[PDB]
Amino acid sequence: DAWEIPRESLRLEVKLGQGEVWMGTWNGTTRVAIKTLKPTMEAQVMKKLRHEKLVQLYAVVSEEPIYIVTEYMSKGSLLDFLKGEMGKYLRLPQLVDMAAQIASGMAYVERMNYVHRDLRAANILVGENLVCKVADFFPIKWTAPEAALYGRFTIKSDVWSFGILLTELTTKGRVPYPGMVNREVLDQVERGYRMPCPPECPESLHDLMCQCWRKDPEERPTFEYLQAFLEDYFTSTEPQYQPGENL
Ligand SMILES: C=CC(=O)N1CC[C@H](n2nc(C#Cc3cc(OC)cc(OC)c3)c3c(N)ncnc32)C1
Repeated sequence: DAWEIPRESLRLEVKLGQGEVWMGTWNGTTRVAIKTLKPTMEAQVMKKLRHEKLVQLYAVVSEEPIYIVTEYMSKGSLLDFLKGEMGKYLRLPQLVDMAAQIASGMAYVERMNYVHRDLRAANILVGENLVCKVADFFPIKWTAPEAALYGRFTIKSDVWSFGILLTELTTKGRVPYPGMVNREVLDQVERGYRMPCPPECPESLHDLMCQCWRKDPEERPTFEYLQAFLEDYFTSTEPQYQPGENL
């Protein structure tokens, strides 16, 4: 109830998505993102979870029409950012740094004993200075098989999805498993298949993806390990990295 805000304190300026979400002004002073719920149905979670790489809730209005006020992320979704005009310029150091920020946020989710259940670039927001924050808004291609088949949604299954998100980073937003329909992916991931090394992407990084894609959930690394691994990627793992045409 301390999060409650008067309806007149919000100005909805630019519509962004559609269950809409707007760019707006709160107290005529603050740039904010406003998500609208149409008069379906909440975010007790967002009031507890506070972390540098979790996008923060600012205020709420509880009675229909409901409005969720969160901080503004100037670059939109990471999927849009990677696919858009900035993709051409991102190289591995940039992409690995974003992946470390996401792992960092997810490691906070790991410490809090929460699960995301839907980690992928579409649910990562990007801000100024390549800041990336994980955000909570049929994703078989991103879902760990034991979660997709039996509903075991662990932080372990989120790790599997981080592994897939690393593929989105290194292909600059391309859908994983190119040319495979949903049923084709389920069947082949159980037969042991996994995405190959993306072009120009070091084998050290692809190996990290494979640790994320281990069939045994308890064998995949923690987010604490992933965060640390990516934060020193270019000193401990690829000290010889030389820029390329795309990575
Ligand atoms: C479906 C819309 C969608 O995916 N996007 C991505 C960009 C845009 N969007 N969407 C934003 C959002 C949001 C959001 C709204 C929420 O209300 C529960 C909860 C939540 O968990 C983090 C995130 C957003 C933002 N905060 N700042 C800038 N742009 C934002 C619309």
